[PDB]
Amino acid sequence: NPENYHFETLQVHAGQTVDETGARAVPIYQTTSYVFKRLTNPTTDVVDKRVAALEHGTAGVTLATGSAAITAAILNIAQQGDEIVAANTLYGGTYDLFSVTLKKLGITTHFVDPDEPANFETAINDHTKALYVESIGNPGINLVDFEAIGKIAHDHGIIFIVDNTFGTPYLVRPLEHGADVVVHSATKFIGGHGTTMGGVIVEGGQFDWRASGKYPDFTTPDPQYNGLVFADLGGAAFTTKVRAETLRDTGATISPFNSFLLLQGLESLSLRVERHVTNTRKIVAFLKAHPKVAWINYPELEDSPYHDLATKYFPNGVGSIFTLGLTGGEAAGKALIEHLQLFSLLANVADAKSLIIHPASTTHAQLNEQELLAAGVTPDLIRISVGVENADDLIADLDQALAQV
Amino acid sequence: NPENYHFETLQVHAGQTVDETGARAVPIYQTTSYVFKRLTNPTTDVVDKRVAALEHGTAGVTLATGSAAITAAILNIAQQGDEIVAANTLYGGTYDLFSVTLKKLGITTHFVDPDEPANFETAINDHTKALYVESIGNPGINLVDFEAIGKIAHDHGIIFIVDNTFGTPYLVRPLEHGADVVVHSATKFIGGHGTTMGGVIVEGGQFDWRASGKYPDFTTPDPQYNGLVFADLGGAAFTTKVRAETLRDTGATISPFNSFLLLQGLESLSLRVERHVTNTRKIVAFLKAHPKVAWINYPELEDSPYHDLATKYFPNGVGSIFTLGLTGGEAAGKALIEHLQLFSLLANVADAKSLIIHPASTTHAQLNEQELLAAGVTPDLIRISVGVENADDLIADLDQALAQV
Amino acid sequence: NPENYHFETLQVHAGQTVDETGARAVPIYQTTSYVFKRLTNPTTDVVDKRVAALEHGTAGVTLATGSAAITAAILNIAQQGDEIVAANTLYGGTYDLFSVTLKKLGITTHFVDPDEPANFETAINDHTKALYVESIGNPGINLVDFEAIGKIAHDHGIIFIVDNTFGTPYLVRPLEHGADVVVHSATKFIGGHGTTMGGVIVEGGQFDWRASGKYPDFTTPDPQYNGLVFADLGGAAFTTKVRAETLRDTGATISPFNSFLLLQGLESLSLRVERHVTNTRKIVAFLKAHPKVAWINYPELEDSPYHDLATKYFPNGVGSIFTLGLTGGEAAGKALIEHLQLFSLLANVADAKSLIIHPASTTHAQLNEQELLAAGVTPDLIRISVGVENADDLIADLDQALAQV
Amino acid sequence: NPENYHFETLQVHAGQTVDETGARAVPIYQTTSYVFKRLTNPTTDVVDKRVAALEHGTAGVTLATGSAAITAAILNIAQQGDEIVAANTLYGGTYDLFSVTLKKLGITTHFVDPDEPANFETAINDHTKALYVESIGNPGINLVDFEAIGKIAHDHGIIFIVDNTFGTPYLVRPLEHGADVVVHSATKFIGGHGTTMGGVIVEGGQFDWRASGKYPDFTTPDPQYNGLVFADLGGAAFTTKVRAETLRDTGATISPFNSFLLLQGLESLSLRVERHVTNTRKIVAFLKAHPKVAWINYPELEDSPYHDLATKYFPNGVGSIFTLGLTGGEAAGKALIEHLQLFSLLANVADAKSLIIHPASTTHAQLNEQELLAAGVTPDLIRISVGVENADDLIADLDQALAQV
Ligand code: PRO
Ligand code: PRO
Repeated sequence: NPENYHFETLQVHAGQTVDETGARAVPIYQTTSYVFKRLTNPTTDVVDKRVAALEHGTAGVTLATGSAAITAAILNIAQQGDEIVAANTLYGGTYDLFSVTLKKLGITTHFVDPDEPANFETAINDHTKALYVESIGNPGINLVDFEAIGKIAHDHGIIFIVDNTFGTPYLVRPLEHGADVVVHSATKFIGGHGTTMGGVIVEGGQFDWRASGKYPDFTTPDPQYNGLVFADLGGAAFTTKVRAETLRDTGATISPFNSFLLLQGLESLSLRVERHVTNTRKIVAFLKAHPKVAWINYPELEDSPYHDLATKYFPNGVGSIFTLGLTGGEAAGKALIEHLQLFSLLANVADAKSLIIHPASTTHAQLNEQELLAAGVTPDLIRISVGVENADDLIADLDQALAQV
Repeated sequence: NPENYHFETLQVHAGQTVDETGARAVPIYQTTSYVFKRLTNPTTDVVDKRVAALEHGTAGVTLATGSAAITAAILNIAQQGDEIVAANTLYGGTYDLFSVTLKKLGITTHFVDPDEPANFETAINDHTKALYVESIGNPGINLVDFEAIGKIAHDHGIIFIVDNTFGTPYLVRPLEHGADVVVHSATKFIGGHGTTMGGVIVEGGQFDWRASGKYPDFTTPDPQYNGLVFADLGGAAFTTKVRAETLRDTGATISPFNSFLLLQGLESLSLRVERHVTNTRKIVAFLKAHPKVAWINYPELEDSPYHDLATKYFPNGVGSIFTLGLTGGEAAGKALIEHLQLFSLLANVADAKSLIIHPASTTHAQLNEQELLAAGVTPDLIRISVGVENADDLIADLDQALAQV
Repeated sequence: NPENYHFETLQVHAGQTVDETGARAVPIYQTTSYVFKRLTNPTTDVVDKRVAALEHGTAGVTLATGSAAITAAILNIAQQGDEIVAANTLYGGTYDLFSVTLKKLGITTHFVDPDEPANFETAINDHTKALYVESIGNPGINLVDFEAIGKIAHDHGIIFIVDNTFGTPYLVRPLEHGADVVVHSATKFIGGHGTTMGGVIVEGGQFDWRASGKYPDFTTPDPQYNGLVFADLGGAAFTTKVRAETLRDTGATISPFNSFLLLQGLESLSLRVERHVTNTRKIVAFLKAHPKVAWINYPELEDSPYHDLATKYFPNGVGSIFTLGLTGGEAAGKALIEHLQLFSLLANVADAKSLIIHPASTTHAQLNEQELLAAGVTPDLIRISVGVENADDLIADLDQALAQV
Repeated sequence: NPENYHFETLQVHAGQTVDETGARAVPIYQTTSYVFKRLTNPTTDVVDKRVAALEHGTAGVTLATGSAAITAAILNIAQQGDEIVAANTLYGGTYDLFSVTLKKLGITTHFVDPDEPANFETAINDHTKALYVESIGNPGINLVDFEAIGKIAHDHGIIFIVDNTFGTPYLVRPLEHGADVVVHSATKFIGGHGTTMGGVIVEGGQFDWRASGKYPDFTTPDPQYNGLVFADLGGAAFTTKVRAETLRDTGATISPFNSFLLLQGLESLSLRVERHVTNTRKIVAFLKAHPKVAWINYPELEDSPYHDLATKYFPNGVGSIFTLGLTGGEAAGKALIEHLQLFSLLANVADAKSLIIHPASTTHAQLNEQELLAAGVTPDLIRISVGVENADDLIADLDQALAQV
């Protein structure tokens, strides 16, 4: 950011240049190949650089989905015999990736209670290659002490990876709080409209591969690449290795059309996030005062166990996804869904449309109470993802539905 | 809007249904035909209904461009021998349409000073079929008294057409202040990112064709449509006639791809417009106080000749396009452009990126001072279209550029 | 075409160049504007040039639809008080355009029996600005003597316009047989898959505007174009005027997305048309010999009134759209449709999927018998559009359906 | 294929249904989620079913790229400690995948000479989970005895996987000749125009998982899917497991937009492949008679050792990619490229445009001659990918270039 632009200017402009035609919008390079006079796609290139700029990182790379970005970030530093230490409050898709697919390939993940950063240090051994957390947990809506976990990682010479999907770089930039790599499911807030899948890896460029000694593939001349040393790429070491290795081999590439649509959502990102957050604050204030609401999980509430972490790390708010339970338990939460007119029942989050789900009667309908709890779910649990509709319309819809339960 | 929803809910939801797949986003029906078991495209149909709902109209129809939407609106009610009374401050593209293309076809337009609504009535005769104005003039940034012009039209049994491109329905809804038809170049604020062309016509549904008697094509059964009387369609009479006649015959149809991108922009429309407006207020306040600014045309300024109209009709602000002139006149305006690094030099408006133009040295570089004046431009005139970048960055760009002129 | 490339090379390469990125595919320039340093979109520009090259023309211009292309081609040379002489066997949409929309605007069209070229001559007067035909008429599937009609137009110093939608430039190039302008509904064969609307105008560059004297708007310097004389643009005179005038004013622009899809179809154009034709020859042969078929209109049949025109102008065949009647009349035609499993019932032509329609029981169902024959339709008439499925499969579908009729 | 359609009918129709709107083309479901009343995309679903039908398989699944399709097919049946026996004449990208990314994850691949099928049996042990070949090798253009290799695989209770990218289902259907799984880079011929990446996996439904014993993950109830036994899904077992496991976890999903473009290329697939082949036959015949051509690898040549495999398995030809060497060696090859006007210099294959590359002076320019020989490349080797331009134009281009060499 040589120009010292603010967030809103970067989300509209960063990474974008004007080609020979003068086209003011980024052209969609729906091409597979380039005539020899490029390894990367000129549309996706803008996404790489823009998301990196917004996270105050040094370089980025974009993939088909959040899952593919997380997969590539782990495979970039971990192989058979290596280990990861991860928060045990992970999104279900990431937990399945860690506990099934990657485990089958010789990578062991230890899951720890992230409420105490020392739980990470306990699980580190000579095989650990990264610590892994999410900025805002799902479905616990729990926060973590980025700086304390990053210090533990760095004292042991290993990198700290944060999935910032729920936060977006507008609410928190984990690279400035101890993380070395940030990943996103751009499918959520970055795209903004429930249309387009994508994933992004951003590196921060402040991790000394050579001082660490635990990443020899970064410090050793790779004859596959004419003796290139990835650590000599500085702030592009991690993402160039992804590009040159895991992405080259396994091909979870994003379509240029999808990149185009992510660029459009990036140009309005903070405007939408601000309204997501203000809508959520109003909705949470209404629900917390409602006599039929038994509990709410939103870390910005003064009595939340995560309130101090919210004050420290989330000065613009803690996003627009939260959970709650009604005094009528599982039956009331089921009945609430049925009477809502504006909230859509589905399993996704971070649409411009408000969404709601009662996992115990839908996505987790096969599980008993103990199995539900193992997945961080209770029979009364309801998750809400607040959209950018008019907040008074959303509150009236919740108000009338609560009157039915 | 039976449930009585606010603007922001409508921009996210209006016109959109969930089909048999449950898909939460509107599919892109890139199809030319439909198996006989519909007449309209299901993607574009959402645009039709959403923009109509936002203008508090009864029905809408979408076309390839604002130019096409304006052309179809006029041809819907005017043929050889008919007349139109329009403001003489019209956008140049619309002026060329009226004074060249439609004049060749036997439609005569009278251009009157819109500052006094009585000038419209002076030009009305027995062949007049509509009055036509823009919500906010280009490049005069001039306002007009909607309700006074509408009463003149309706006292003479003719409809009032308003191009609301520069306002959007978030800043003014002309159908609530005497207009019968609103047209948009959706290319501008509705799309929001300078990627996608489209035009929209919305009707208000409160014009009595039969009582007027001046539109026999709306009141007479047509054997082409098997005895249909367009006036019997009530709030869909005007747009159905466009669909059934001018659009069917002349084919300025929008791509379903473009409609999909317009829907995306609609879902963030008020969020963007609000930021356009707050950015513009800040920039205008900074320019009003700058020693090298000689004048500024922005109707919200208390000393503007249009300030009363702004307070009457524009309670949320008067948009993000304005003009100014510098103390160094033509040469200073010519020099300012070369020194700006964030604003983009081009002839468009209403992008997410901030734009500027000094017409006398670019688009109008070939005209002498008299020819310039005939086009609404002076040698010193600069036009700015404010984007949604951070306002401090934009003000800093202007400040460092003004320092060099 | 300086290096004298053949049709198949041009459909893959013509108009396409490699930009600074080396992208081998044409990027999609989904942009509304260009930094001032442009009305021509770089994606659509390739369509312009490629279709013009395939028709052996000098310049092209692309619009939203075939209807828009036809409208602009007529408005480009005809205004109020002017006249057109057209075949009375026109596509229905074109008939409606000429007889309703353009008539309302002072352009009079006389419809003459095109079977006799002198019928065009006898309708010419001092107001006539063009002769207009289609290469293959619909629903009659009738051919016309291009060179005879073209000589007539030129002896009177007016242009000859041919709608070559049904032919494509692969089967006939009317600009080589007396036409001055060719228009296409690119929606049909050029796109090839029933997904994408567009229209194209191609000029031949062999008409002497000055020697004619009947087109002063082409030869007088125009002050709103800095004294430009359109005739001085040579083989780009007609399409530049459309671009600078009718298209500029009325805005029937094509989306860059649609242009990109038309380029894809063009790259397979002759391969698909060849198979359309061979499939149709096989199917017509089967139906002509079938005891339940009463008559078939396909001009390549030796007993057709049009066979001589087919041999002269259509050495590669006469397309894939034909009509037929069954011995069981209307009832048998409608039962045929009911029993078919592979043909799709709809009103379109030139999909990759085979299509069929019985107009008297659908698109013309509320019309008596004098009604229909005025529209070239009889109660028994069936129209088939042959796709590129396997010919044996289509014949087996026809055979099993006919067995039940 | 319940009604026994031929290839050309399937490539137009298979997998496609008409929804409630009647839309004749497949809508683009650019959506991330679906309201609960899955997440299989309805656009991509048509690709899955169409490619499976064309390969005469029972089920398919589509991924972001061919690389991702191959990755998922291997991970579907191999984990840490497992082994693959592949031909040593692999596409370079696939060699890198097996030899780098997968080897790091505990999957060992043995590479054997595929000219002798016994070489596959030699390398089989109790860790082997599949045999892997390409239908037409690169860059040797070598063929393999599908039935012989398939018998070895099944004698050992393991599956046989064939990458049919170079063949397409039009030229050979390995599932009918002993293969159990066919993968495609749909980026190449299926897309057809160098615009759109994709990969597809098709299973044949004939492999008895329970009888084999070597795939316990297919026969054991999976608690992650409520006791599902994947083998119980019959001819959907392999691809459902990919969908539910590897693709779920690692997320190399295809964009609905890319699926839409693949559908369009499928509707013309056999038409393009036929022209690719006939062009290549003409070009190879010309090159083989040319005095400056020292050697040509094309399996259909009468002196090719692969001629009998071409006759047995490729009745419609052996594709449009081949290699040759010139009498002037490396310097002559380099010069040929510089003088060609129609062939595009780049590293890809199977565009509609003809493509050419001389690896020794471009992609592998940094390798010495014995590094070259490791990759099956000689200093004189040229690879040509023949497009669908006019064959005489292409022959003329080759002739004038050779004359300067
Ligand atoms: O403003 C927005 O958020 C949308 C995103 C896609 C195009 N415009
Ligand atoms: O026919 C074809 O090959 C192309 C593929 C994309 C659209 N049409």
